[PDB]
Amino acid sequence: NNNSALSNVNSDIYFKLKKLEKEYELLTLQEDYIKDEQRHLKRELKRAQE
Amino acid sequence: NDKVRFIKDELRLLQEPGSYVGEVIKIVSDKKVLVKVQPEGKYIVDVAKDI
Amino acid sequence: AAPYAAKLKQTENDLKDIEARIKEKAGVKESDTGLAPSHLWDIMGDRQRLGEE
Repeated sequence: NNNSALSNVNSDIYFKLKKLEKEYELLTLQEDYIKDEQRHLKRELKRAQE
Repeated sequence: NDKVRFIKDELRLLQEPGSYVGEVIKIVSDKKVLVKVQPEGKYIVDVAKDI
Repeated sequence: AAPYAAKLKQTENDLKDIEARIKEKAGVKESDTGLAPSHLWDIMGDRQRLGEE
């Protein structure tokens, strides 16, 4: 019975998964970005109110 | 972002000039209407783009 | 109630047409104040305005 390969998963890890891993590094970068951007609208929020 | 934007948009409305308030007495034949501006005199004036 | 009710439906079409005419007409608004010999007046009139009195 059955039909599966284990060869395929391992291959997918070296090849395809590494390119997804570059993309997850970018979402890290996004994380950092929206700290500075949050602080900035906070400065502007005060300036508007004045 | 929503909050800062609104506080600035209400300020923009203040800076741009006043409004008044009339009542349409009749319709005239150039696609203008005879308004009586309630606290002042009459002015004959063009329709809007929504009216 | 046949003698008037049959034919009444026909009149209601006529009332509807009387509604349709007034709006159809009111859609078209144009001027001119005065006549053709006073169309000459404006060509002059432009000038007499730019002058102050």
